[PDB]
Amino acid sequence: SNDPSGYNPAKNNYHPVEDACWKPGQKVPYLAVARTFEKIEEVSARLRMVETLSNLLRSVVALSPPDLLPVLYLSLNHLGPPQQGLELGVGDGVLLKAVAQATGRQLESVRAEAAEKGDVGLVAENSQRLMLPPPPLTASGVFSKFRDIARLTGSASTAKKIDIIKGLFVACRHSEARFIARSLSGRLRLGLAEQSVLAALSQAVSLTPPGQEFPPAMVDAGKGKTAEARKTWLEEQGMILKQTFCEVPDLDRIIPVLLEHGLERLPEHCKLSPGIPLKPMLAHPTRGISEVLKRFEEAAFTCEYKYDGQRAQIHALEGGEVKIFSRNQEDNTGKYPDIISRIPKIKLPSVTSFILDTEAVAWDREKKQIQPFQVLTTRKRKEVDASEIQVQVCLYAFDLIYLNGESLVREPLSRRRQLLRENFVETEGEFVFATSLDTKDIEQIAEFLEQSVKDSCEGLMVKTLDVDATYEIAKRSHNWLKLKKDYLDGVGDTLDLVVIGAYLGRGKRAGRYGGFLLASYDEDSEELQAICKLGTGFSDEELEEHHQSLKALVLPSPRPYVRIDGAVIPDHWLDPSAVWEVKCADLSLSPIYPAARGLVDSDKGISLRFPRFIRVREDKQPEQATTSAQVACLYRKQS
DNA sequence: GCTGATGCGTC
DNA sequence: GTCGGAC
DNA sequence: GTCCGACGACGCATCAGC
Ligand SMILES: *OP(=O)(O)OC[C@H]1O[C@@H](n2cnc3c(N)ncnc32)[C@H](O)[C@@H]1O
Ligand SMILES: [Mg+2]
Repeated sequence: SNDPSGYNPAKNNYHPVEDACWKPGQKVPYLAVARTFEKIEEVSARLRMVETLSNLLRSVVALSPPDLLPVLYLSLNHLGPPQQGLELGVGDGVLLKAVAQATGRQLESVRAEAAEKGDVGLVAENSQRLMLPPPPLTASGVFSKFRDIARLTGSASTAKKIDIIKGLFVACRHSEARFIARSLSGRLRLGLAEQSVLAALSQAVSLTPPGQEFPPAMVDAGKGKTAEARKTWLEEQGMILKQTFCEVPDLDRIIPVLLEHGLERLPEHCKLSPGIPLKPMLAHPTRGISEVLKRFEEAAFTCEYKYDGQRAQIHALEGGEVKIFSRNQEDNTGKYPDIISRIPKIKLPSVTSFILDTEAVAWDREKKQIQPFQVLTTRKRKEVDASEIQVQVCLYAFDLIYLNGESLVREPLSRRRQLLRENFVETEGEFVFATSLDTKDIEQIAEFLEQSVKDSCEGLMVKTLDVDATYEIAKRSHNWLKLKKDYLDGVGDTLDLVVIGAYLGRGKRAGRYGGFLLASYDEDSEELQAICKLGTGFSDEELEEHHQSLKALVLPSPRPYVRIDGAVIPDHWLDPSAVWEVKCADLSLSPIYPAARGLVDSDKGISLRFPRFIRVREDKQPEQATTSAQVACLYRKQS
């Protein structure tokens, strides 16, 4: 067969057998994957990306089915099922050390180029071999080497990781090192992620079904259909995969089934079950009540307090075992021994199994009061012993996904909410149903929004009760709406802050500034104090304007009246002059930023939660910026 | 062991 | 988490 | 709307230099 360096999964009339660059039953070469990533990287149309990846996957299914699973994980840049918690434990620092060693270059040269180009991969492949090349990299080989890195732990493990990473680079050719480096830095940058990979996979197994005797008699099913019939058929097949995956987002479970039994029978084998994390329902932001009403204008809906904690998806298995997962399917069971011990107390005796959607919120037992998110994050994370817990939590339950052996994902929220209230028991400061309001009246919603904040919440979640009110993520992942005071114009906490530094952009921001350092004005000491960084809220056009206008203000050394304490040192110091209007959701007590240090806390300054750029204040000099005393005042009225 | 840095998670 | 670009 | 990847604060757990 042809050399993988000429593989072209973007060609017209791609034939899964004739246009593959490996022989049947052979390991998929990693360069075939890298070539597919190149062709994905080169386009902006996502559906073209899907087709290109689909072509590779069709060849994998037709020629080397054992390599489908590693190829898929490589395309997602995942190490495996998220609940198993494999982590590379490799930062850009370590990665740049491996690159500098492999390329025979000095480290600072490598670091400077990586900062300039905003991509470690561009440094790895653009940099006299006394040794003949090692065996070519394979898709399954590379994937297992990533997992080897992830399993290395303990003192001296970074040295062993560098050894593995160097061995990969020495074996790379053409564009492989580019995507090895990008995978290790956690920034594959394809423009193609989970939904595109699902679409490519369902299309692949539909056009080129697995399990065929080789050579496969059916390599492009549905070519003879009308465009509309073909499109409808692929959507239906796509929905089978998506709905299975949202209930069982674990390719270790789905792929063996898919290859052995096929896509049509997949839902019979992979089913939602307690102990298997599933995808949570998400929410779209809204600009105000009017947008909520428009989006739900044909459906009765309920409003619920949006509690400020961490999502906890609680699984009670038949027999008594309890599992708790985060919103990203991480295993949090070892984090909440206290919650596990109180499960028997939240449910009626008749409840044998369930899956609950809850928010875990820090709770002050002496004051009987919700505590801020920053208190909740001080809980320990791994293998916590119940007696050691110092920050108690209260569960605010808002949905019920599974009850007594029966999935409720296809039931309307009216029924799910009714079953939650009927089968579970509230205990103040331990397990409580989310406060809710059923109405369409603007004024009642506005007052309820105001009350939620008074009762220590972020705002409101809005959910339809009967129309399109299911828990089917595959039909719409953002089926709920969120309404926060800081989404409203002319409302929320707005600050005028001084730009004192800029950071070189990465990825989509390469070649300009991707972020900025902002500061408030400390009247008392006559100093500007870093308060937060800022990297969102500007259009691409606005960001070009900033790059041009700020370029003229770059300083070699920091000004003596600018204090940053623990903040990341800017790549470019800027003459303090530009004043920007900046919005945030809350002010936080910061362990690094000096703004307003000593005005609220002896040792801590203040930063901004969810800061975003709004507009330039061309009418403002730096002396007219928000003062540090004003920052302290804003923080204090948060209560 | 001591110290500071930092990867990855939560939002 | 927020946000804007591509479709 | 959907999908994606730029970017934010911040804290536990754990890394290396010494
Ligand atoms: O900001 P966001 O899109 O992540 O908001 C969604 C998150 O909000 C939390 N939350 C708190 N209270 C609720 C209720 N009542 N219903 C749904 N979600 C709620 C969740 O943790 C969710 O991830
Ligand atoms: Mg993880």
